Amino acid sequence: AILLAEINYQMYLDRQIQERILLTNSIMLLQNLKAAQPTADFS
Amino acid sequence: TSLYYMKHQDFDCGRVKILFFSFCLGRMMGDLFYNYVFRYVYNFFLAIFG
Repeated sequence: AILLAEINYQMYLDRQIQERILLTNSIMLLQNLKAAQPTADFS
Repeated sequence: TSLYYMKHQDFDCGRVKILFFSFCLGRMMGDLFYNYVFRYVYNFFLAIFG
């Protein structure tokens, strides 16, 4: 029983790290998309 | 003196693209050097000469 509680807690930590990964990737993608803003120039 | 007036040409420009930015430097180089530099000097000389 205690071991299963341990497993649950550590899985919670793993998912927190995964959410951190998600934030990092999303910020990077937004930076790229800002670098790739559409241009209104009609030449 | 109008018989030697230099006309304002419209140069077709090659649209270069620096990886997201579209602009044609041919028109810039043409309308700068020929139009706003050389044509300036020639028209200045002719305008004085009149």
